[PDB]
Formats: sequence, C-alpha cells, structure tokens
Amino acid sequence: INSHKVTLPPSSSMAGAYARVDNDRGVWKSPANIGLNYVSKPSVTVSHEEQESMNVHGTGKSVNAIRSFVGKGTLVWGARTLAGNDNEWRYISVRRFFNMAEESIKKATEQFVFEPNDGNTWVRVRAMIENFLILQWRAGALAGAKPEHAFYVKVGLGQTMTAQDILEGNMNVEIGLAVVRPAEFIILKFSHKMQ
Amino acid sequence: EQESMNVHGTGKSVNAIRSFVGKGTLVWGARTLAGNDNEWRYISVRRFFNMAEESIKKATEQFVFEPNDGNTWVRVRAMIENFLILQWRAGALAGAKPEHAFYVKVGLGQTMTAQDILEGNMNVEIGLAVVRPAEFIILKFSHKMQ
Amino acid sequence: INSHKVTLPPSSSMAGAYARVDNDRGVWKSPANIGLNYVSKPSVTVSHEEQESMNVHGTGKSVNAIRSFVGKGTLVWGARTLAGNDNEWRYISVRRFFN
Amino acid sequence: LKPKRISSLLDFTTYYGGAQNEQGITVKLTDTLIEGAENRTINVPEPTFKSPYLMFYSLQMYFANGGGPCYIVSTGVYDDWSDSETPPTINFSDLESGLAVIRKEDEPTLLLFPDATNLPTDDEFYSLYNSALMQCNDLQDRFTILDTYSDQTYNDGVEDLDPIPALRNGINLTKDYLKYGAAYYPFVQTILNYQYSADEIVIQHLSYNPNAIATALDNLNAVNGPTFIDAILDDLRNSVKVANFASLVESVLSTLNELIDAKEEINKDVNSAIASSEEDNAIKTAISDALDVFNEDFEGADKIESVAKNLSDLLIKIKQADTNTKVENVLSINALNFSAEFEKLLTYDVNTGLTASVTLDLFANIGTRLDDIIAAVSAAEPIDVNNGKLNGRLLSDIEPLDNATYNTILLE
Amino acid sequence: ATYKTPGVYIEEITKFPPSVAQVETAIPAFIGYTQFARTKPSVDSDDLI
Repeated sequence: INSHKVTLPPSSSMAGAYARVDNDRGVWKSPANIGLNYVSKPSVTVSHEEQESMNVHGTGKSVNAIRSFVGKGTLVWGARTLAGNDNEWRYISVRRFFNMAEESIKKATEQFVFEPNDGNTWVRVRAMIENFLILQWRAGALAGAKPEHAFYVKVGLGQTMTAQDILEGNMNVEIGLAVVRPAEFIILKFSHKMQ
Repeated sequence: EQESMNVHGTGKSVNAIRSFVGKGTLVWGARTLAGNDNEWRYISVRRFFNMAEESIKKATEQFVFEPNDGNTWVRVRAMIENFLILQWRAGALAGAKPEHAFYVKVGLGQTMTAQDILEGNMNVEIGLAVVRPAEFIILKFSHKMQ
Repeated sequence: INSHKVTLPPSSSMAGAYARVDNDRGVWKSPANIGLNYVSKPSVTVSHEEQESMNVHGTGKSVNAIRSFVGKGTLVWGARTLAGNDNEWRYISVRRFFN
Repeated sequence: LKPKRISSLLDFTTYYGGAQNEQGITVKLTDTLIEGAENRTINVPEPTFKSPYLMFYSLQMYFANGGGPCYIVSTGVYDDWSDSETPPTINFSDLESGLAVIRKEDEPTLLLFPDATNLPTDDEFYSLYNSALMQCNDLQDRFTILDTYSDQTYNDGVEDLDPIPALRNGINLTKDYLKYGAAYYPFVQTILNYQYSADEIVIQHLSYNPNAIATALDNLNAVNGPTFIDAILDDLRNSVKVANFASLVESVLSTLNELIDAKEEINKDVNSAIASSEEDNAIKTAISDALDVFNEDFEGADKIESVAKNLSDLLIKIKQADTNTKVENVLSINALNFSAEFEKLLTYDVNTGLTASVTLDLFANIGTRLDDIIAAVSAAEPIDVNNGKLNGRLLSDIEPLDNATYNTILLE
Repeated sequence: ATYKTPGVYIEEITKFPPSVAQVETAIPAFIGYTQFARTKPSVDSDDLI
C-alpha cells in the first residue's frame, strides 16, 4: 500500500523556496538555479529544445520549467513573469523588490499628511527616503559605483509642484531606481591571437 | 608522392605512415582535413581548444541566475585568468610574459551595453596564443670572412 | 535486389540544407557552395557552358543547378529566386530575411 | 544498444566475447617419390574469403599501443556463414543507429567505426563519415578519425578509382565541418593470428599408397563385434528410496552414452570413405544412402539423443525436490515427463520379469544397418587410386593418430 | 546567434586569413604513337588508346 506516492502541482513547493531564498540572499535575487526538497522527479520530461517556446514567445506569456540535469538533480530553471517581453517587468525579483520598497515608503509617509507644505517639510521628506535607499545600494540591490548613479529623489516648488498645486493641497515626490537584473544567458567568445 | 598528400589545392590533407632506415615504421603527418586554414590546420591546436572550452563551460553554470553587476564580473574574470596561467606555465601557450599569451574581457562598456543588461546577457571575450609545431626545418649555410 | 537505388526530386534535401545553414550562419547567408548528404551523383551532367542560360535569362526566371566538381563532390551552385533580374528581390537570402 | 564503459581487454571478453572463427581455410597433403626418396608437401594458401568483423582485433591494437578506458556500443551480433565462400554482410542502418545513441553520452571524445571498410558500396562509407562530422559540429566537443575505403585501386561497378582522390570526392562539406576530422593512409600488417576452430578443418590427402578404404574398413569391422556393440544392447534389455532410485537411472544413462559415443566414431569412418571415392558416383550414392538409414533412430526416427539429455536434468530435479514435498517426487515420476521418457525404448516390457511384448523397440536395428554399410563400402576399395590415410578427416581428430603431422599443420 | 533557453553558450570568431597553396610548374604531356598501350601488360588489349 505504501509503495504508491502522491503527485502534486508545484505551486506550494515554490512558495517555500521563495521564503528560503529571501532569507538567505534577499528579495532581489532570482528564485532559479535552485533545488526542491521531498521531490523524486518531475512528472513530464522537458528537453532543451522544447523549453525555448516556453521561455520566449510572441505573446510574451512565459512559463517556467522544472527540469532534471545529470549530476545535479531536479532544479527550477526559469524566473520570468507573464509579462515576459517587458523591459521593466519581465523578472520576478524586480517586481517583488518594487512591491517591498513602495509599501515601506508609503507607511512611513502617513505621519506627514496634514503637515505644513513648505520648504521645511520638503527637506526632511527627501532625507528620509534618501537614507532608506542608501542602505539598499550598500546591500547590493541597486547597481552603481556611486549613490547618484543608483537613484534620485526630487520634491519641491519649481521642481515637482506649481503654486496652484499648493493651494489645492498637493505634494508631489518623484523617485527613480536602477535595480539589478539577473544574468540569464552567458556567451563565451573564443578567438586566436597572434604570437 | 607524400607531397600531394600533405599539401593540396583542396586543402584536404592525408597523413602518411612510412618506413625509414634505422628508425622503423613511423607516423609522419599531423594535419586535419582543413589543411590550408591558418587557425585550424593542426590536430593538436584543435584538440586543445576542445579541452579548454569544455572545462570553462562546466565551471560557468554556477553563475547563470547570479546578479549581473560589477561584483560578479570581477570574480568571473579571475576564475578564467587563474586557469589560463597554469596552461602558460605548462608550455601550451607561447609568451615571455602572461599578457603576451592571453587576454580576458568582461564588463559594461567593454563587452556589453545597458540594453544588454535588461535582456539578461553577459558577454565574455577570450583570446589565445597556442603553440604550433615545427614541421619544416631549413638550415642555411654561408661563408664568412676571416 | 538491393543494388537498385531510388532517384528523387531535390526539393526535400534542399529544405534540410535551409535549416542547417540558418542554424550555423543565420538566415542572411545564401544557401549555396554547400554539400548534400546521402547523394551519390546528380542524374544529369550540367557543364559550365549550359548553366549560363540557367542563371541569367531574358525572362528573369532563373534555375539553380546541382553540379559536380573534381576534388569537391556534389554541390549546390546557385542562389537565385524566380525574379532573377530584380535589384531588390533576386537573392533567396534577402527575401527570407525580410520575411 | 546501450553504451558501456570498460577498462581492459579482459573486461571486453567477459561481456562481449571474442572474434568469429574463420570458415575459409583449406589444407592439402601430397606424398611423392623422387628417385626412391620420399617427399611430403603441405600447402595452406591464404584465404580469399574472410570474416567481415574486425572489432576484437582493433581492440587488441588499441591496448597494445597505450590505450586506457573506452566506451563500447554494440550494434548487433554475428551472423552465420551460408557456406564456405559466402561470408555475412554489414548493414548501413545498424551503424547509423549506433551513432544516434552515442549523441546522448557526455564523456567520449573520439568516434570510430571498426567494421566500416567492409560496407557494400563506397557511397555508404562516405555518407556514414559525413554524419559523424555533423555530430562533431553540433556537440562541438569531439573529434573523428577516418580511413580510406581501400588501400589499393578498387572497382566501383562502372570505373576503377584510386583511394586518395575518391576520399576527397566523398567528403563534401565546408571547413566548419572538416576541422573536426583527420585521415590516415595506408593499411598496417600486424603480428596477430586469425581465430579458428580445429573441429571445422577438413584434410584432403593424396598419397601413392592408397589405404583410405582399408583403414575405414578396419575400424568398422572392429566395432561390429560381440564384445563391442552387442554388449551395449543386452544390458539395456523417503530419502532412502530416492537415493536408491537414482543409482538405477545412472546405470541406464551410462549405457546410453557409450552407444552415442559409438555413433560418433562410425560417422568419421564413413565420411572419409565418401570423400575418397569421387570416382564412380553410383558407389558414393550407395555409401551415402546406407549412412542416413543407420542415422534414423539416433536423430530422425526416434529421440535417442534427446532422451539422454532430459533424463539428466530430470535426475538433478529429483535430488533437490526432497527438501519439501513428496508429491513433487510423485508428480514427476508418474504423471509428468519421467514415466513417459522410459517408454520410447521399451513400451510394455513390464509384462514379465524379462522384456517381452515388444511393441516399440529403438534398438536391434543397429547390426542390420551396420553390415549393410560394410558391404557398401566394400565396393569402394577397387575404385580409389589416389587417396591416403587422413583424407576427409577433421584436424582435431588426427592428433591421437599422427601427432607430428598435426603439429606441422598448425605452424603453416 | 539567438538564445531562448537559459545557460552557457560557446561561440568561435574567425580572424586569421587562410593561406595559398602553390601549384607545380613543369609537368609536360607527350602526344603520339606507341607500341601497345595496355593497362595490364600480360592481357593483350589496347584499352589505353
């Protein structure tokens, strides 16, 4: 009786691997080239040639493949979302880092809602957001040799706002980010050089 | 009759097994079937490229979904450079110093654009100077003044 | 019984060679000056002098020739379409790259 | 069609065996008188029909020149020769099927086909090596070693071709494929001997003193005696019960084996007299007809050589069956095969103390068929004028007869 | 040149030119009458005409 095993869809094992990688390496690391525990094999064999229309397609709807490799076992091999031809949103780790950073900044900003909308507030709002993004650059989530290559923050009258905006009660903050991408294809180019 | 075997207008060379007085039966020829190619005419050059490319390719699969930034490019360059320094010291690469024997280039503004990073591409360029055999030895004799 | 062989029209061997060259060198490379596998000889001999009205003609309808050369074997020697006097569309590789 | 990694020549013969025995060897003997002095001539020509299989020989050359571990991909087993001048053939579809399974292996770096020069046409030979270079281009980690189709000028069916320019025509790819292969010329002569069996070599002996029929008569007259063959025939006509019953079967089985051994030595005598009397073909037909009628009860008519094999395996089965069940010792000896096998020599001999009511009898036709042969080969002795003692004999059977002649044939 | 499945790939780039192979300069041809012109000297047939 105990020789028969259960076959499951893979979505709950993927959720455990999302939490394992985020604790080990951070949320900006792609959850691919990793192994799955309690798994003997995939149910279907997927070769090299039939994963090509899974990863890259004309609709842009990418499907990530679970595969086996000799000497390595069963691995997750694919880290794309269903907007797989988008230059901003094709990687899972980029989208989930934007989900973290936007919610953390939004919760810290509700202490400023009915504050005076003047130059004293705009200096402290800019420095709160800049101190947070400097820690993300030092941990490796933002690419750059220096901090002004990695991000920018702008807020103020004559920069993001008009005088008509002040009378209506609006304050505009603009934030731009440079998030690290994975290395999906590695191309080695060999050539002869003269003696 | 070995002259049209070794060198031919098609470039298709055939290696000859011959006998010599005092020496016995020997293999006398070391060419491939692309015998007029300046890159690929010798058997030992082609088989050294087959070894070196496969060893580097297997060592590179630990980097596939890694961050494609400056921290990765420093460690990828040093892994390939340490391997080729051992090949130069064993005599497979010709040169008086290591920068005469090979080069390795990888990085943004060297092998890659910013559009390449968004697509997920990392480019590594490797150039080699492999030792060739001495197939013809020509002795030139002359008189000098007393 | 096994000494008799099959003769075929050449269109299915050409399709295999189209896929071999596109994988090796790309779709912008002409599929000529290349060899065919499983082929002993062409069925008819075509010389240098009678390929001239095959390649260039007043109608513009060009026919590509399969020929033999000493030291080289049987090759495909011709890479034109049937609009062979057109300055935009006379080559196979130009048309298939636009597609 | 499974690739396997071996390490030495002893590993190969464990899983795959050795070479095929050659079928094209002939031995000739001639006795002559030169002004009163004897002269003996032994002639063994080199065979014109050889076996097409070369794999075991090539692995001997590989390990002798410094090879290490390698992979073996079988494509099938050996086929039999139809006769002494038709060796088997090599199929193109088997060798290309072996190339498809080696594409899935990671570790080999070199591709070889040791049987490929014995392919039927040269176009199949070049097309096989064009497929290996396309695999070396795709996997980009291997290399191919080539030969020519022949070492001399060969016939194509329409023309005669030289080996070097024919290889340059057959390989018709560009440089991106030609850089993965290398070719060598000419062939090499080795120190190895051919594999053969001494049970299949037949001697033809021409002598000035013909005693082929007389020596065949002396053996067959001696076996036709009361102590020799008549003594075989009159003999035939709980845990303590099984052990006593096995002693009774072992005495009957020992009697059958010396009758089968007597059948073997009779056939070697008549075959040497059939081959010696090539003159007067009507006499050869009578000697051949007398031999198959004697061989009826042994093979064709009754199962005499077949019951001696099944009784031996039934004897082993009853000694192991005593561990658990007495019904096992009852199901065999009464219901199943053991009660049925005894009936073919004597069907109802149990009617009295002596063997009577002889409904079925596979014996007592021996001496009737034997003395027919003695008279039939008696007509062959005045018609044979040239054949000596060892004409028509196997090479293994002359080693007790003439040991010095047997050792001389082995050197040639 | 196009990659869709993830992994490592190997490319070779051609830089060196090929070399020219020199032809023979003095091989003559003699055209005229002979005594027999046979491929096999024992068998009497002029198949080399």
